[PDB]
Amino acid sequence: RKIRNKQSAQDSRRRKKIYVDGLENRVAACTAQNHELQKKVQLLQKQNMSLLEQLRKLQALV
Amino acid sequence: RLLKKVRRKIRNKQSAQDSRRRKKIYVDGLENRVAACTAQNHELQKKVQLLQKQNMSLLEQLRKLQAL
Repeated sequence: RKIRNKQSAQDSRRRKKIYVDGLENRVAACTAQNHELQKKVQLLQKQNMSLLEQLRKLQALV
Repeated sequence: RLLKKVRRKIRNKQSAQDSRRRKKIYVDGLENRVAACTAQNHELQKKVQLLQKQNMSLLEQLRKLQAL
């Protein structure tokens, strides 16, 4: 019936809003996380440089 | 106002059609960020992974030269 679909259409829309808000929030944090994940590679690249320096400093040092 | 209402009500309808035709793009937009940001995030994690054991093998090389 034409009423049956109206309240079925209301839900679809009420529910889309949730889904969009869902992507908004994944996009949100997966991004903010991706970022701090990169800061972790950074601080790790900088640790590897100061570590190998400390090493070879006593390493090839005779 | 005779046709004010017959225009001001049509003008609104296909302004509403665009809004919806345009959200479809935006959603598809998030779908694609969520897509790659995710696939990227992990490859990013694999880089921290290989980097963490680089640091494990060198710090052991170092602290290996102690009483030595």
